[PDB]
Amino acid sequence: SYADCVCSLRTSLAFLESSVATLDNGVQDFPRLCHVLRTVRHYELIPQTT
Amino acid sequence: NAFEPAFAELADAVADLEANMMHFQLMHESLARFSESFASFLYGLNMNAFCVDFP
Repeated sequence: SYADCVCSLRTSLAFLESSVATLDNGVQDFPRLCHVLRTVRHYELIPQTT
Repeated sequence: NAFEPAFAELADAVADLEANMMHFQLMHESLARFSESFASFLYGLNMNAFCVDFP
């Protein structure tokens, strides 16, 4: 029982580590653009012609 | 009396002119619609930029 538990749980954590690792390699650039667009977000619109 | 085939040639020339002029009219209308779409497109683009000009 415990053998299956440790092996399977270890594999689970390993794949979770893989998940987060690839996510680091593929999402780490977002905060830059997030800060950028947060600075760009100042929007207000009143159509003078309408 | 003197320019019978000459006027026949003129009839042919004006027919060709009618063809080319119809193509001009049509194609100019096509370009007018094209230009109007792109004009209103970039117009509204400028309007958005004119209203909320980013940093």
